[PDB]
Amino acid sequence: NPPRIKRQFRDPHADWWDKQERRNFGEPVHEDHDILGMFSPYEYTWITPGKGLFQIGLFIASFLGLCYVVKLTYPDRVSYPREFEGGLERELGGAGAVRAFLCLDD
Amino acid sequence: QYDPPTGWLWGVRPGEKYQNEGWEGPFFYGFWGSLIVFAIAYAYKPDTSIQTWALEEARRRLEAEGILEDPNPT
Amino acid sequence: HEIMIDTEFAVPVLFKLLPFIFTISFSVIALTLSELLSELVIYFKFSRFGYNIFGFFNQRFLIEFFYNKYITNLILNLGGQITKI
Amino acid sequence: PKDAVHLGLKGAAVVGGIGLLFAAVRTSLARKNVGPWAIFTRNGKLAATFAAVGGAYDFTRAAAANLREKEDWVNNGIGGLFAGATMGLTTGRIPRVLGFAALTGVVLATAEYAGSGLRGVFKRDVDEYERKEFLRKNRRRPIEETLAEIGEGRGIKPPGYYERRAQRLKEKYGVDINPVCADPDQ
Amino acid sequence: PKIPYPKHVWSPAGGWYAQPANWKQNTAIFGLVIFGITAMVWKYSAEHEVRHKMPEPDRFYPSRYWVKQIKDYERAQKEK
Amino acid sequence: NVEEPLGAAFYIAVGGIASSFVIYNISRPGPNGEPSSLHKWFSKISDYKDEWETRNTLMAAALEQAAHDKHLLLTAER
Amino acid sequence: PTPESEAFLAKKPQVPPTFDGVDYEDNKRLKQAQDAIIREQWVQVMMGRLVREELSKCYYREGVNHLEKCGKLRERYLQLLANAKVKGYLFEQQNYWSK
Amino acid sequence: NRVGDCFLTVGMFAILWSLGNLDYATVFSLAPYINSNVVIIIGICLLIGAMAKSSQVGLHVWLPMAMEGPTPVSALIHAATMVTA
Amino acid sequence: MSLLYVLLIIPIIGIFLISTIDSFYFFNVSYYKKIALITTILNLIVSLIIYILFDFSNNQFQFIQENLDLSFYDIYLGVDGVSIYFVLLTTIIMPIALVSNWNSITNNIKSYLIIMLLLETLLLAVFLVLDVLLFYIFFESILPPLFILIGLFGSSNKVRASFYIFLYTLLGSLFLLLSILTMSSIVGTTYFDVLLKSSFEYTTQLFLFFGIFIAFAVKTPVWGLNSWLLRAHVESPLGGSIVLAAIVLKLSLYGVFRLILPILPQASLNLTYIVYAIGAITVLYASFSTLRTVDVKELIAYSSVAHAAIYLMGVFSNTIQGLEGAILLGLAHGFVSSGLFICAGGILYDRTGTRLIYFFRGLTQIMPLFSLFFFILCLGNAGTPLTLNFVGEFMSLYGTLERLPIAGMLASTSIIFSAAYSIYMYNRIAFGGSVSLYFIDCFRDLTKREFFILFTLVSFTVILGIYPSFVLDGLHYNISSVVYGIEPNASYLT
Amino acid sequence: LGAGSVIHAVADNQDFRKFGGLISYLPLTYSVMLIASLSLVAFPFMTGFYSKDFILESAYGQFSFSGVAVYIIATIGAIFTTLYS
Repeated sequence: NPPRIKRQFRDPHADWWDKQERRNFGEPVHEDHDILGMFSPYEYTWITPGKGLFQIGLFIASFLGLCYVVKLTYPDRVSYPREFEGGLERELGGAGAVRAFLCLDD
Repeated sequence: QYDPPTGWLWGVRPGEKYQNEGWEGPFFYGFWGSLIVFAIAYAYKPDTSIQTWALEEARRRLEAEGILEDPNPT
Repeated sequence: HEIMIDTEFAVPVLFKLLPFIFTISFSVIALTLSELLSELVIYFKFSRFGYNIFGFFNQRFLIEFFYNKYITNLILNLGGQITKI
Repeated sequence: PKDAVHLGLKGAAVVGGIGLLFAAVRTSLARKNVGPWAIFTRNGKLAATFAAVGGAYDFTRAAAANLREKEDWVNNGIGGLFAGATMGLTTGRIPRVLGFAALTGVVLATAEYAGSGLRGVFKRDVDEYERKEFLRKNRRRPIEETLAEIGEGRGIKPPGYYERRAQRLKEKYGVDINPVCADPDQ
Repeated sequence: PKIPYPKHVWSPAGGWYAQPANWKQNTAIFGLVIFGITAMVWKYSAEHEVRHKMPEPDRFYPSRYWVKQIKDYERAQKEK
Repeated sequence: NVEEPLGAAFYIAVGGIASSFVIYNISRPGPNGEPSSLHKWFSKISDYKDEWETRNTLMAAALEQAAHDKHLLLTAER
Repeated sequence: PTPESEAFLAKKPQVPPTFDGVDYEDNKRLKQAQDAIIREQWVQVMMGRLVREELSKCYYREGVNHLEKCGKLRERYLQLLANAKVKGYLFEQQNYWSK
Repeated sequence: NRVGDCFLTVGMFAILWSLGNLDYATVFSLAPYINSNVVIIIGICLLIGAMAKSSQVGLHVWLPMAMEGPTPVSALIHAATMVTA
Repeated sequence: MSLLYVLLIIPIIGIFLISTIDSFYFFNVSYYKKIALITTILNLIVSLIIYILFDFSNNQFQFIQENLDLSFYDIYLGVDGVSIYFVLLTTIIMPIALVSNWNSITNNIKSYLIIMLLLETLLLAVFLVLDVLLFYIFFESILPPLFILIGLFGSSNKVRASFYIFLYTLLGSLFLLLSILTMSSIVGTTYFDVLLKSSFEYTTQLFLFFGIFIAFAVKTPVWGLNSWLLRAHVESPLGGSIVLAAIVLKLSLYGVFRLILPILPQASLNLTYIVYAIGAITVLYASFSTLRTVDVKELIAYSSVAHAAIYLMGVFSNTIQGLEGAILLGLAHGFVSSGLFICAGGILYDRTGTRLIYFFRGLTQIMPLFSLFFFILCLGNAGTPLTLNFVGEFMSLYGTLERLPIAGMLASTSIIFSAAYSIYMYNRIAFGGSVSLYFIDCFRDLTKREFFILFTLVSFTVILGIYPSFVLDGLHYNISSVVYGIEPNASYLT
Repeated sequence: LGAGSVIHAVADNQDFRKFGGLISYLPLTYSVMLIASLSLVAFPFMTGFYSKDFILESAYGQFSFSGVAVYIIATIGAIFTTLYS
């Protein structure tokens, strides 16, 4: 078994029998050849995945931090719930349905 | 420009024509022929499905109610 | 949950025109930061704090990274375990 | 309650006694003169495994029965399960112990649940004509019998499913079932 | 430029840079087919278009001239 | 320079679509008219008002009785 | 109401749909009972298919005021939806409830 | 898009289960009377299905690299029509 | 004479016709394929006459024949709603299976044609016999013709494959046979009409359920018992593979409609959680492995294991929707599986001599027609709408979900996972580059033979996908009889 | 579509790092993309103004915690909308 490496990391400008695959004609092959070729899920290599969880968490903490700010400081409601005469009992499907606001609590 | 359309259908080159292996007459006149004729017969085959029979009863069933006003009063 | 009448009346005027204020304002900083100074953006890029924030957002919040490695490559290895072991 | 420690030796003496003669037959078919006392020289291990497998089948089979005080097919499965697990330990290999515990374990569950005919089978003592006639023409059965079998629900919604379902839900979740009137009129 | 390509490969969609010398009459021949079955669809559509609210005569209404569900209604309404 | 023929496929598809309408029109019996002559012929050959039922019931009876005979012979006292 | 067409003469059950007071050994009878119990469950389901057709007609015809003009057809559908289900003749054939 | 279509298909199974059909006139006339919890379970399923077509915070990885197609495709399909399904 | 017995004998005339011509006319091997092809078309015609006469709303078995000559093992034939489409499918496939090997079979053409014609008589008899002992007599009779067919016309490891198909089927059937024999000793017969109306003790039903389920779990095949399928569906000749994946696989699904549902009602209702565990595990595992499969034929074969679980869960759903969709799924699976084997085993393997997907890439540049059909077939395998495969999957999954939500949900992952391997196979072979550079010789596209067996197969899956009422209409009344249960307000009407 | 004519102008390049000028070269193309961007950024009295802006007032009109909370989230998103615009 040769070293298990994606062909993504093989030189594109190197001499290849199959340039589209970046493989030499009789080149030895891993037993995962089927999922180690060019038409495989691209392997992103920006950073170690250990750091990735930390960096994304900072944004999540920022999202939580901003949300906490709004909760403590946000204006109260201005307009009263609309008053509908009769409560729209009939028009909204009868008593067996959600009704409108009609002299209820607030 | 735009090239004239070309290609060898069934792989038969322009010089020659397609040669039969003997399956064609049975497949087109027998296999596909029979099914097409069968298609004609089916449009005449009488409707014997449980939906159709139950539509009629249920259509009568609702007629003895407000829904589905009957065409002919009893 | 009707909010149509409150959308036009109860909202203060400042909030109604607030996106207009931000649109005309925040654009000119971009016009100021490029073709007028073209230095602050470069200074912010090369800082260690600023380097990663460029890379992190460029690379799509690393979401596909977290998708390929821990979703689809996982499927491709469960298939590998089942069909070999 | 049975004396497993007293029983198992009897179980060992029986099975282990058989391996004694299979050992003696091995000594007789030997092509080299070793002497009569060779029965315990090399052949002792064969009878020992016969001795070990036997009583280990009986003690565990007995000890299982004393653990819960009921006689059924399964106890012989445990004892058989152990007797096979004992066979492997002679070879010294985990797959063999499990492959052996599985084999003689399942064999002695099957023949005990089914009654291996090696000591006869249960006598009918009844009209065989009637038994076949009854099992064939009892085509309708009381609704209680199926309900005890398959339960209720999952498509088995008998008359009275809804009246009892409302009570059953109330006694568990404390909610009164009352579907909405769902109509402007009535 | 133009990419080289095999000349044996028969395609139903045409091939690489396909255009016949008769791309016009053939286009006309096919164009009649689309029209032919479109009105064929339009006929069946005009016959099965079912509605429940009738339009006012004054209002602009292109379907008043082909559909059935209101053409009969309009002439039925023209009886007083 | 070369020309493409309409091709047999074009005629099959158009012919099939054209035929479908023709076959459908004659398939319709009519608004209030009786079923057509061809519509009655198919129902006549595939009538089997009670042919299958009477045939089925005599067959099940014959095997009920056979099953009872075997039950008698197999369960005979030794 | 609508007269019964000729096709609704052969496939009409000749016997009420039950297994009560019947002989299972009479093969002609057992089958008809199975058929008749199947015929009713299917008619009941198809009543749902017409009340929905009727309901859908109102739903377009009213729109905004649909919740207060054809709710009467709506309840009928729910009642059929709760009951009308093809469940077969096998549980009937094998179990007797006898009130 | 299939990942969302599983949730959409399961949601339509919940619509067929709890109403007996899925014609729009029949689901909406009866909806004001169905159980609350069936509304969430149906509503949730179609919410995930919306994410896949209309690329959302989780079901989006397919859209930015869907732009590998010719630009005419992206205009009609991946800007204005398909992603608002 | 019954039309049903006409169906069983015409292939016997073909066998007799094929074997005696050499005594009449060095007769050309072309003639015997002409006879074999025509003989199957005649069966198709008769089965089409039977469907045009079939009544969709009758409980009694139709096209039965009076015997009045009762022996210990007579052969009775019947056609009701559930079994007719299975017969209809068999007589549609068999002409296409012979055409698929019109050139691929070279030696022993008489033997290949005789086996398949014999194989057709035996397969129809399974869906036509009217008792369970007759069912078993014909469901196990296919083993010798299948054994010899594989090892006479098979791939390199045909010997291993032939031994696997024979020894798994025989073992599962023997467990089935012990159950059928127990039923006959209780009821005194096996005739469907007599046997169905017999009830069984709950314990009897549980033990009768096993043996039958051991048998049908081998022949489904459910995952963990599926190694015979990967060998005998790949190493088989293409026609044998088509029969083994379109017809033989569907005998077990039909065997649930005669042997499990009507005579073991209680047993099925209580053991579904085992079956759905096996079924969901089957879908889940048979999808991941076929994602990693390198043999192109083995990937197509092992996706059948994935789909056979979905319609296996639909027949144990006790739902009129699940049971019907299950028949639709196993009917549509026959068309799409047949085409995919034709695409892989018949179009690639013929041209390249290999089945390793490593060697295939970008065939769309050279094979426009093959790429076309191999894309509709891949969509049907993925249950894409407009395809009867979709309607069968949708109706089975609703029934599975409605019966056990968690199992149907875990089955519902098939929408995600069947598209995963069906399109990953499509983009590796048709797309993914210009052409595979291991081709040192350019390839011809579909011939007219290939273009027409695929055109039929995708025609059936599409037409019945727009209008599945052609199959659904005749299925309704008879499949109502295989449901178990009652409603509180509709039971015991007086 | 405006971007599409841009790609046709260059040798089908798509990177901003090698884009610039083109004011005299693509006058019409610049004019439309500005028109589109202005409606995209919800410049007042445009096609996108009524549609995009009304949202925030509708979001703020619902005088609840969630409505105000997403108003900030939408606005900061609108700020970055200007930046890439």
